[PDB]
Amino acid sequence: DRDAVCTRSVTVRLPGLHNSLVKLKHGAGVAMDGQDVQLPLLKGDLRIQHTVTASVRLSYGEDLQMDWDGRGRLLVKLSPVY
Amino acid sequence: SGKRYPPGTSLSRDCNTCICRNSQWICSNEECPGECLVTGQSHFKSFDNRYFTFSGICQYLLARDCQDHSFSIVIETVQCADDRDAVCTRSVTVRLPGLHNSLVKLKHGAGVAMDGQDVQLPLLKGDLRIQHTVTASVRLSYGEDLQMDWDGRGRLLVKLSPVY
Amino acid sequence: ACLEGCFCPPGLYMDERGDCVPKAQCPCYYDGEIFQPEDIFSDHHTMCYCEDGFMHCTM
Amino acid sequence: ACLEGCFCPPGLYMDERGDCVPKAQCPCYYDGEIFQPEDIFSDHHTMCYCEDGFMHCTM
Repeated sequence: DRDAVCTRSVTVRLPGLHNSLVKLKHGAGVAMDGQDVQLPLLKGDLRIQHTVTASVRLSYGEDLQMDWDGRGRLLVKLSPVY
Repeated sequence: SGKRYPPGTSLSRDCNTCICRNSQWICSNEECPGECLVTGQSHFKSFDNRYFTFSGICQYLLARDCQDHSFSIVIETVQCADDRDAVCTRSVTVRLPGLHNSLVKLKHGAGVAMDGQDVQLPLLKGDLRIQHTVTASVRLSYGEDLQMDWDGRGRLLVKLSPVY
Repeated sequence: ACLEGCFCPPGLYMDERGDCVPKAQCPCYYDGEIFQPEDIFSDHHTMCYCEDGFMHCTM
Repeated sequence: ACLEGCFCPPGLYMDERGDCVPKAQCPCYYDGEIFQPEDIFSDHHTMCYCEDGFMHCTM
């Protein structure tokens, strides 16, 4: 159908660290700067680990969350600082 | 090896071939890749097919490209039992000046860590490929002239092509 | 080479979760992305799906 | 929170291979390194082992 448009992937961009580029992949996969990456991913600020082992969760600092963009159920958590 | 072969036959070593002619095997002398092996507690093998043991506990230099600096490998060794004569490998560090001057670390699991970051397998970067082999053992592959083997419980191997 | 280890019979292919499975539900890894075995999937301009482990894209 | 999903009973803890296991053979992840459940392990100066999922280091 033409009236069926779902999400494939989402790209996140952190100018605060390297001006890197994170990509959330239609699996539970993530790719930083083209590189596929194991979970957990403790870098300084952002933590990327599974939740139920079937869903990814980014956590940049304390003022940001994400949710699995595998089959396209993206969520966010923006604290009131924004 | 105590068994006969007719003339004209061409038995082959892993390195090259040899052919029976007038009771005399003719052979090439063309080079073939060498292997430095670590295993056991502290049992080493050289490229030149030497064996020995050195139960030292420090960050020793296993291997290195020494006329240029394409790479460098660094074992890290640890005592590995109650006995003092039990020194096994924990981890090995690899360093590629050719890409970012990065720093790869092979971890006592099947884990790898690039520059402090844990990483999923496969790891296709431009040159180096790091993927499991049996899903219980890691294999690095820098270009075509280099391999590695799992340093989980400490059975490190290498493959250096004759360019080195 | 002809290596030594834990395989499972040729009808079964290895899944990520330690089981190995027939190729029916064997997902696709297009762009790396782990597509479920039935995933219809397309921009305006491309047209792509995961059949059996292979990802059939078109334009 | 009190989340919803696939767990296994409290005697069993989750292993990497999709099974969950009691804590006896539950490996250690010291420095990330996946130590088998019995791994005696030490420099000259430190002294470390994996007991049950925890890595007991000393000096």
